[PDB]
Amino acid sequence: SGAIYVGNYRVVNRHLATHNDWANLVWEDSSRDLLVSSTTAQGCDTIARCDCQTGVYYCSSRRKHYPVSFSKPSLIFVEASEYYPARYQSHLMLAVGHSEPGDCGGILRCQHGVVGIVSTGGNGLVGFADVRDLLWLDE
Ligand SMILES: NC(=O)[C@H]1CCC(=O)N(Cc2ccccc2-c2cccnc2)C1
Ligand SMILES: [Zn+2]
Repeated sequence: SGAIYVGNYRVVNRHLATHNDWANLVWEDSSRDLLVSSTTAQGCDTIARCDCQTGVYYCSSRRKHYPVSFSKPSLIFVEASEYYPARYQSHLMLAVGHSEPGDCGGILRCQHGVVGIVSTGGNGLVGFADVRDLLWLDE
């Protein structure tokens, strides 16, 4: 689990969104595994606006942060799970590292801020849904 809080927005994995996230929906993209809902409290996370390919992510299944190199956001084939059939997920970044389904929502950060959240894994890889292109999150 996990979310990003910036201004009056809450960014979560679309497959983990609650009834309240859907009742206050701002934007959702199944191909990205992202959903953004509105909040009454002001969030103060900082989103990165950069093209970094190195950062640190939180891994709940190890209670640890790990430094990783990751690929730029791209269209990657993701095996079926109970939430989606097998499909291509867009704006996804991969790194070599540990990830389990319950790790989804863990933040990846670079020196400029939040880069994205854990969204895929298995086979010794960890996949992050990018948020750096969502410039409206800051306005
Ligand atoms: N964005 C998505 O389509 C996700 C929906 C929910 C979901 O469980 N996954 C698979 C997954 C996520 C995180 C860590 C590991 C795995 C996983 C484990 C075992 C073998 N393959 C994948 C994909
Ligand atoms: Zn950066």
